[PDB]
Amino acid sequence: MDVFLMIRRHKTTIFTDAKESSTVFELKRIVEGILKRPPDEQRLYKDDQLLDDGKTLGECGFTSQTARPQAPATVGLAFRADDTFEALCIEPFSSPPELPDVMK
Amino acid sequence: MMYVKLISSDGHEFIVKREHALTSGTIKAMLSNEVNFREIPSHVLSKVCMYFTYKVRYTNSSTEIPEFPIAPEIALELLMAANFLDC
Amino acid sequence: VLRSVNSREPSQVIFCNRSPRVVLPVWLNFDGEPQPYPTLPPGTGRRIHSYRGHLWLFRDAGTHDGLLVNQTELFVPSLNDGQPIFANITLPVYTLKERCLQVVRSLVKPENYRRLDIVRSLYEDLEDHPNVQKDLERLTQ
Ligand SMILES: Cc1ncsc1-c1ccc(CNC(=O)[C@@H]2C[C@@H](O)CN2C(=O)CC(C)(C)C)cc1
Repeated sequence: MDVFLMIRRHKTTIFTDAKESSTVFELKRIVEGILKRPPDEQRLYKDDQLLDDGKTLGECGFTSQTARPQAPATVGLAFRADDTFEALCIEPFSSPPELPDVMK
Repeated sequence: MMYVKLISSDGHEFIVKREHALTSGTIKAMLSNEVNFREIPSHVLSKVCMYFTYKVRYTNSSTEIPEFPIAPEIALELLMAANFLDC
Repeated sequence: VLRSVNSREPSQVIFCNRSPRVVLPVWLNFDGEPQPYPTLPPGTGRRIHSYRGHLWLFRDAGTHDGLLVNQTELFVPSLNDGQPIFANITLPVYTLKERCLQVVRSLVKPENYRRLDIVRSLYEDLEDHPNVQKDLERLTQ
């Protein structure tokens, strides 16, 4: 089963899909091809929770119910500067304007 | 070149599969590996990217298609973006 | 031109609504006039009596948005080995623009399309809402 994801760090968002049976490490390889940082310099998160490399995406809570094309699940991403990992930190998207009176 | 970068008006960088982006005639033309959108904010561009995924997944599919959701608060701007990007 | 054929040969059909819309079935009569039929709630089915060569299409009952039936626009009942013909009614993959137009129309009264801060061509797109006539004067073209 395909799961549909947004991998997010700071102001970067990667839209991609993966198999529910694929691993967290395998997702880091995907990220490596795109952002050119190796898996050992990456941490992936679900919400505040650090994910283990060997776990499947399904075991980390990414399923067809929660990770749909039109509403993908978010995976947090943090890089290691050199010695230490940065704190997980996702800039929110912009706020929509107030509903015009005619729509309210 | 598997991926392209779509940059919102507020600086958010959206990385999507090139073939997903190329479904917009406008984006194809702007590429022909990064595109800046001075008028499209991130809360609209994120949804645009979700639409790509939705379209590619459900086009020419015997499965039951779910509704593509749009919150009222983004509907106007998303409409303007969809008109511009032609889709 | 687009009209049911008067075959008088019965054909049983299951209208199966696999969409989240309330569905309006429309039969094209022998003169090609659209006849509305009773609506189907989301996820419901009805076994109905129709005829071979009769023409149907399916709409959102509230908005007249176009729907698909077995992946196409028109459905024609065919010969039944005893069993009914399945008519699978689904949402199309709307363009993002059409989907946005749908949502804006559901929130804004037609009087006030003109008060929206948008280019003239988008007012025209809102006002030109889905309509069986235009679709028939198109399918028949
Ligand atoms: C119960 C129901 N719900 C959604 S549609 C529906 C339904 C469907 C069919 C019928 C009875 N069948 C008819 O009216 C058929 C359908 C179409 O082929 C035209 N028709 C006719 O009998 C020809 C006619 C209308 C007598 C000239 C009654 C109700």
